[PDB]
Amino acid sequence: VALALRHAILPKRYGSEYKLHCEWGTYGKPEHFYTDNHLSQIGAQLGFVCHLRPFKTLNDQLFSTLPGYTGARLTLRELEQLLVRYIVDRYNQSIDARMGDQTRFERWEAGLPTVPVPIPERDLDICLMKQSRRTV
Amino acid sequence: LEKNVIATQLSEEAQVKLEVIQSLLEPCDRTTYGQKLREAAEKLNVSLRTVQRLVKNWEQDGLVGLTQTSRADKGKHRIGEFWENFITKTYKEGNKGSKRMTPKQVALRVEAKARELKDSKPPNYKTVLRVLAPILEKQQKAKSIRSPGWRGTTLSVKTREGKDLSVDYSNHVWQCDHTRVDVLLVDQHGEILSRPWLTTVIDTYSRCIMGINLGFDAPSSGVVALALRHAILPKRYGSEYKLHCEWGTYGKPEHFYTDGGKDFRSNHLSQIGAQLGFVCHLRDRPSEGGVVERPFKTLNDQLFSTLPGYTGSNVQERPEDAEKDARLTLRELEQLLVRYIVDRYNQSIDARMGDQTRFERWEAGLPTVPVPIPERDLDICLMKQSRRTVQRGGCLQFQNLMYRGEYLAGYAGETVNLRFDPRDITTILVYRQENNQEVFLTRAHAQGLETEQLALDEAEAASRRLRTAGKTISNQSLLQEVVDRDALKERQKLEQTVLRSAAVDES
DNA sequence: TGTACAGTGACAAATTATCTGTCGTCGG
DNA sequence: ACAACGACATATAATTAGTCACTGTACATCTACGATACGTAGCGGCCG
DNA sequence: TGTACAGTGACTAATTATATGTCGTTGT
Ligand SMILES: [Mg+2]
Repeated sequence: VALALRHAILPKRYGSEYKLHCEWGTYGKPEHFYTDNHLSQIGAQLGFVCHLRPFKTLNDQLFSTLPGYTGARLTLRELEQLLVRYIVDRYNQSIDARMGDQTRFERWEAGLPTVPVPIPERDLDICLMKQSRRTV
Repeated sequence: LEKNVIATQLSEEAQVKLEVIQSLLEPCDRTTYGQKLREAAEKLNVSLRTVQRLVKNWEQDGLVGLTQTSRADKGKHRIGEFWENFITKTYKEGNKGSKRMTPKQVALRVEAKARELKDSKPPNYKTVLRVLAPILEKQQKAKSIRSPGWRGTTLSVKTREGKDLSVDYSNHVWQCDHTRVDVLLVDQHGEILSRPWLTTVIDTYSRCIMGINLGFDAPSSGVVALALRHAILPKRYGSEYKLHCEWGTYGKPEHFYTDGGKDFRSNHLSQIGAQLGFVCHLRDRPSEGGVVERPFKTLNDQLFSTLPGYTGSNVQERPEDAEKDARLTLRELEQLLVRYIVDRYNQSIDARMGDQTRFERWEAGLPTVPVPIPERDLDICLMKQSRRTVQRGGCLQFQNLMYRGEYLAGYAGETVNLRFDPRDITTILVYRQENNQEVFLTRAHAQGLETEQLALDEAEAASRRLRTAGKTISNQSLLQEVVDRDALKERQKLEQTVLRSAAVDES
């Protein structure tokens, strides 16, 4: 969960290999974060409140169409590339009935009271995985 | 540079402060936020000003601002600088050279100076240990430092010349040095001899063991010449070795890399190297040549520590039964050690790689299959006498022995290059310089000894005895001073007899 | 980039004595 | 009138120096010395 | 019952940077 949060917060900066057309332009600290002491520390470290639906479309629009779909081979990295391409150029470019004019991304942008300032990368190190002992 | 800090093991008090801060993350209104502070002053038993300080420490540091920071004096000593420098330098001077002064002894030097200065509070011994503690840990750390290793197929061997040899393929750089084995051996009667010497020749590219010599004999340019021919030539072992794979390893190095022992930095190895066309190179430190040295720890660990008569890696680890529990002769130890090298060691995984055996990597790593050299052409191993001169009557005199040759009377007064075998000096190959090249001349023979064989150390021991006996110099006279000492024992002769019995089994 | 084998932390799987439910049996 | 920051004073555990009882490990014949090489000097025999 | 010194946990006293009140001052 902390790794998913780190990604969300930081700028994305994806490689040419994903062959994306659109930019994944979000970044930023929320006011609240809802989840399934560690996450509450992270909330207190970063300054937001921890509390304790794309899946239908990922199945229909991506995963049920892929090699090896569990009712051919596919590596984890390839699946990531497929998932990112789907997210950046299709799913976030879609318009819901409740938005009408604006896409999922555009309404996101459109609704901000202000452009947040990116959190320097180091302040998110608390999210990363850790090995506790190594010898130099 | 970047400067980040992260808190860990937060909870023990701090979880109470964390729950207070979680209750205070938003300035909701000037009316309500003050009430939230005055409520948090029930969970922490402290005033509004303590909670306002906690919120400021949190906003300026993040999670470490909840944790109590360590005092500014932590790691400083209250005794004053004079005593802190006196204690540090006293220790250091007292562990200079061979001196090994203990902290207790430093404390005695502290009480001695304090008495001279009329001080009343010379630091206590417990504080001397504390003041010297940091400079002891450093010493222990500086001994313990690990080094990584060559990783993948690329390897550059450093020489004493500061040049690095790029090791590109099998037989590009062989390496050699010697060591004692850690087992006491016995003669064929079951009496103690001595711990053999083991020599190994390794190829750097494959780390396969390309040849050995095992014996009671001393490191010598002779033992190196024998290790070289065993490495170079195609190898044959009988069924009494019970081998289940073949040591199919042979051919000639382009370079040979060694420690600075007098076996290697020698005219004899220079002449072998010039005739075989390989270049002699010097190891810059023991720690550069681990490809030679490390075969030796593996053998202690995989082979020799599991054999009777084992002596340990040093005198403080010597099994007290080693001198009573010896059982193997040199012929048994070779029959075990050769098997170990052919069936186990050359068949194990090359550790840098993880997916090849040492032999598989050698065989696949040849740039081409080399042609086996004729066993006669290994006469390049013969030692050279550079500048002896032919006497009138077609004669050469050499280590007291006098030699006669089939065309040699044609060249009285001339200078000749003599090639000889230290195992058999009865015969001399004579070469001469013509057109600034060596040309072969003749097989000179020790006159009256054509039916007889003398090794150089026998002619030498006979000459020493003959000099001190006051008798005359002649071919027989030297043979007479051999045949008594032969017929009539001394450990070196007893060792030589068991070593000979192994060489007989090689024929 | 010295080096490579044996001993040692870190993690996962199969087995068993031990802790929990549920019911039946006996005593107050 | 409410909230935040500094001046000044006051109480406090962290750090260091010191003391004390229990324990680990050396004292118990032992590495200067052996085995190679080169580099230089010498002894009498042979010749002029 | 080998034998006696240096290093080590366990506890205590002196010193100090630090946490807590209390009030004065300023911004909102
Ligand atoms: Mg050596």
